[PDB]
This record gives sequence, structure tokens and C-alpha cells, in this order.
Amino acid sequence: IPGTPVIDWADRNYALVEINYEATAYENLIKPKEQVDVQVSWNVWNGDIGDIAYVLFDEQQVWKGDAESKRATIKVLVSGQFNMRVKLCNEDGCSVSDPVLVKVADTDGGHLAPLEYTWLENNKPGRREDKIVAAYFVEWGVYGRNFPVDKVPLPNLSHLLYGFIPICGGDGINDALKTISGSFESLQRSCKGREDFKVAIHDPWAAVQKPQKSVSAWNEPYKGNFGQLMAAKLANPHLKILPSIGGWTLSDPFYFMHDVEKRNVFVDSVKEFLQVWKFFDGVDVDWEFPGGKGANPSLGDAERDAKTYILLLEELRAMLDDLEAQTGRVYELTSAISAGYDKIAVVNYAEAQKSLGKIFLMSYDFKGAWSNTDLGYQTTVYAPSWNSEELYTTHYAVDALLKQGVDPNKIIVGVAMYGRGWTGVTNYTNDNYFSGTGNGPVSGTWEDGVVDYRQIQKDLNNYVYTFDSAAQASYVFDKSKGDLISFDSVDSVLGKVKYVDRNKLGGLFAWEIDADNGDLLNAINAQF
Ligand SMILES: CC(=O)N[C@@H]1[C@@H](O)[C@H](O[C@@H]2O[C@H](CO)[C@@H](O)[C@H](O)[C@H]2NC(C)=O)[C@@H](CO)O[C@H]1O
Ligand SMILES: CC(=O)N[C@@H]1[C@@H](O)[C@H](O)[C@@H](CO)O[C@H]1O
Ligand SMILES: CC(=O)N[C@@H]1[C@@H](O)[C@H](O)[C@@H](CO)O[C@H]1O
Ligand SMILES: CC(=O)N[C@@H]1[C@@H](O)[C@H](O)[C@@H](CO)O[C@H]1O
Ligand SMILES: [Cl-]
Ligand SMILES: [Cl-]
Repeated sequence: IPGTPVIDWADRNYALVEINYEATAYENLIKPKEQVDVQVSWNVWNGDIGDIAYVLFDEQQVWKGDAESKRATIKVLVSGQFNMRVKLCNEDGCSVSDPVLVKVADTDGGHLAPLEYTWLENNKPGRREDKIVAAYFVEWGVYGRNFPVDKVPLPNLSHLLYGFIPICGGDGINDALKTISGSFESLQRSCKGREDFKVAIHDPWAAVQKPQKSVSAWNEPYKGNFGQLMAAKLANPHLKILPSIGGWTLSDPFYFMHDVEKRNVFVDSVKEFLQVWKFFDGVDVDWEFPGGKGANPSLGDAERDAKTYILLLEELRAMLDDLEAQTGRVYELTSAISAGYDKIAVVNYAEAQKSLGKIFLMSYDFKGAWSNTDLGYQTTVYAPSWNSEELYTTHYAVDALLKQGVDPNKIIVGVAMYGRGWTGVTNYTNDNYFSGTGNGPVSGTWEDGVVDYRQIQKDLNNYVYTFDSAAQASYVFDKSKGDLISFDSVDSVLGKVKYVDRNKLGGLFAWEIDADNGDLLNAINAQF
């Protein structure tokens, strides 16, 4: 028998996608790899080197070669952990080394352990499984809001939408970003040396670099929101995770995509992004909005954008089908859309739904502190009791989509987990505050004019509360400060559940998950 082989000490943690934990540019951040090369070297003690050498992974042969070299190199394609041994043979028989643990990491989380949700606040088990129940998780919530992925009530969600994946571009291309201090500068860093119109990550620190629960080791392959999402998917195998591209301030590049050159760069970038970040199950298109009236007033062209949107969806669906065939997986394609009828009219949704599995109707932000004059329900199902002629309602938006021929199955109704409101509202009559005028935005939790649902509850005693059962909408008022806030409550949300059930819609989705204390998400999952 040959001498006993002993494997040399080595870093044996490998990554099919390498992360530079100091990089700020997306192109330095990741190093995607075809394969990983597992390296082993050994020495032989008390006997001969053997006539032949084998490498075993969990007692399966993965290499044979020269015993005299005392070295082997083994190609590995997929993530996982396994025991590696060296086995030396001669005519007599074999001697085997002690095993070493080898770890190959990849973005499907194959090297990870499940990250389970511990039940926080008022959240309660029970998920409505015959409907779409989705929520947006915002990338930047890991800061002030202190809401990392591990606080997300994933057992009660069918879908988690990651907001937001940006499109690369500087001056002229992401000007909307300039309305938020540092936001445009931050994106420029992330896209440094990266071609315009490619997808990237806005905050690679929050996305992958920041230590978080269960991904905080010194040599952790993937940290941040992304690392947490890989692990959380293992704990919640029902869940689908979608990268959401665009949103209010990141939508500008879409307006340039009538040009097939830029559109091609974008679609290819998306394809590469999903191959790099295996934990995503598709793509959510959140263009705000075809036709304009988004964060950037200069932008928008109705006839041109309606076609761009259709073309873009078609090409994304065709790309996603290639991925499906190539990986054996099922990839979704969705879009978040305005619930304003004047924005809905821009787009042929009967044509769009030929590429889309779901449409996230953004039935909120109907009204807000951008105007002191136009006071009303920021979200609501029907027209208010005091104004039966309101068109900015969930019912009208849904009706408009139905009239266009959209399957009601594909329509997902939006729930705001925050309120929009005004301060100092006066010059009104008969305690109808909505006939008054505001003196500015209500003081806000994180931004002014907007209040987390959780903050609203904590502050309930400061307010007189009103439900409008005709409209299925709620609000609060504090004469003391003249504070008026319209928001989704347990009542109005149950209203929306009833509305969705009655009209056979696809389900509901919330914006944004960190603002809830569990009340609203429980309500969303209520089954009648
Ligand atoms: C009906 C409507 O949306 N009116 C416009 C407002 O929406 C818009 O404010 C923005 O609404 C977005 C929701 O779709 C928010 O995410 C966005 O944050 C909010 N505004 C700001 C500054 O944050 C305003 C522009 O403020 O214009 C209205 O006409
Ligand atoms: C960065 C890193 O992973 N370092 C190594 C790891 O590879 C090795 O497997 C382990 C002992 O096996 O000791 C660690 O220090
Ligand atoms: C990315 C992840 O965590 N899990 C996916 C899973 O969604 C999919 O069903 C499966 C099919 O191959 O591929 C896994 O990688
Ligand atoms: C931002 C805004 O207030 N837009 C108004 C909306 O309030 C109104 O209900 C509807 C009337 O058609 O559309 C717009 O004129
Ligand atoms: Cl860098
Ligand atoms: Cl390697």
C-alpha cells in the first residue's frame, strides 16, 4: 500500500462570482466566472507516492493523474459544499487522505443556510396562496429605516420586488436623479467605466457589501441585501424574487429606448444581470411613465413611447424565453403602471399583456402634498363621499384597463403602506377638510409629506380618525396642527381585498414593505 497522503492547508472557499468588497464601480464589484478551479496539493508520509492518484468529492471520483505531481486541479461548475480527499493506489491497494471541506459559492445561494423569518411586530402566519401577494423592498431601507431583508415577512409574500435596479447614464440620461442629494453622483460612481444604458446597482454597499444577519463572516462571499435574499429564498422556497428596474427617479433612460441600439444594450445587460445574480426570478419593468408626467418634466412622447414600451416588453420576453430554455427555469415578466387614466390611455395594455404575466397597478399617490389646493384621497377604491366625480380611484383605473381588454387575472392592486398629507389646512367649511387648502406638507417620517403607516399608528392619539365607507378610504386629522393625512388602513385594505375578490383580479401588492407593522400585510392576506 502507498504512503498516507496529507492535503496541504489552503483557502478552499471558491466563488463562481467574486466580489470586490472595496469596489464602488459595478464593473470592479463583480467578477463572474465560467467555472471554478479547485486546487489540491498533498504530501506522502510513511510509504511510497503510489502508482496513480485520484481526487474524490464525497467519495466520487473527479480526477485521476500523476501521483508524482502531488497536485490536482478540478473544474467545478455549480455551487455547493463537499468533502475532498486524495486517494493513492498501487497494485497492493489504496491509501486515503483525511478529508477537507471545499466550498464553492454562487448567487443561487448553494453554499448558504436558510435565513428564516422570525415573526416581528404584528405580523402573523397565513398566506393567501390563490392570489398574488407582493411587496416592494427598497434597497436603501437598510440605513435610517433599519429594515434589512431579514425583517421582511416573506412567509406571507408570493413575490418580493427589489427596488430599484438603475440604468447607466450621466447628464441628460438620469437627470431625475438630481432631485435627490447625492443620488446622481452615487450612480455615476457605480457606472464608472460602464456603458450607458446597461443595468447596474445603485448602492453596491447596501446590495452586496454590508454585513447583515447570517452573511457577516469575514470571508463571506455575498453580503448585503443580495446575500440575504439568496439565503431567505432557501427558507422560503415558495417565494419569487424580482428585480425592479426604474421607479420614480430611475425611469429616464426608458425614454431613450425608441433607439434600438440603446434598447439592445439594455436588454443584453439585463440578460447578463440575471445570469450573474441567479436568485432573481425574472424582471419587473417600472417605467414612469410612457408619455411623460414623471419625475422629469422635459421627457415624454406619447406615440413614440407607447411603441417603445411594447417593443421593450416583447424583446424582454424573448430574451427571458432564451434564458428559460437555457436554464430550465421559469422567468417572469411584469410591469408596474400608473393608475391615472390619462397615463393608462397612452399604452395599449391589450397588446402589452401578451408579454406580461402581471401588471402592478399603482393605485396610490392619487393626491399629495405637491399641491395645497388639490386635497383628496391619495389612495381609495371609489370616489369620495364629498366628490362622486373623482376619476383618480382604483375602481376607475381597473375599469379603464378592463375596457382595454386586459385580463383581470393579470391585474394586481396596489396598497400604500404610508400616508400622504398636508399641514395647516384651513379656509374650509363644515369640517370637510378636503375643501380647504394646505399650508404645506405634513411633517414626514423620512421625507416630508409622507408618513409610514407604523408612524401613523404610533401617533393615532394625536388624530381624529375617519373611514369613508363609500370610497373605502381612510384619513386622519389634527386640528391642533391642521394636519390631514390620507392612507391605507386595515379597513380600506380589507376593502381592496373585497374589491379584488369580487372582480376576480390577480391579487395585491404593497409599497413599501418596511413601512408596515404587520397590520396591513395581515389584512392583505385576509381570506373571506
Ligand atoms: C398624480 C401624480 O402622481 N401627481 C404628481 C405626483 O405623483 C408627483 O410626486 C411624485 O409621486 C410619485 C408617485 O408616483 C412619488 O414616488 C414621488 O416621490 C412624488 N413626488 C416626489 C417629489 O417625491 C409630483 C412631483 O412631486 O407631481 C404630481 O403632479
Ligand atoms: C478566506 C478563506 O476562506 N480562508 C480559509 C478557508 O478557505 C479554509 O477552508 C479554512 C480552513 O479550511 O480556513 C480559512 O481561513
Ligand atoms: C435561484 C434560486 O435560489 N433557486 C432557483 C430556483 O428558483 C429554480 O426553480 C431552480 C431551477 O433550476 O434554480 C434555482 O437556482
Ligand atoms: C395630480 C392631479 O391632481 N391630477 C388631476 C386629478 O386629481 C383629477 O382627479 C383628474 C381629473 O381628470 O386628473 C387630474 O386632472
Ligand atoms: Cl471602484
Ligand atoms: Cl477560480
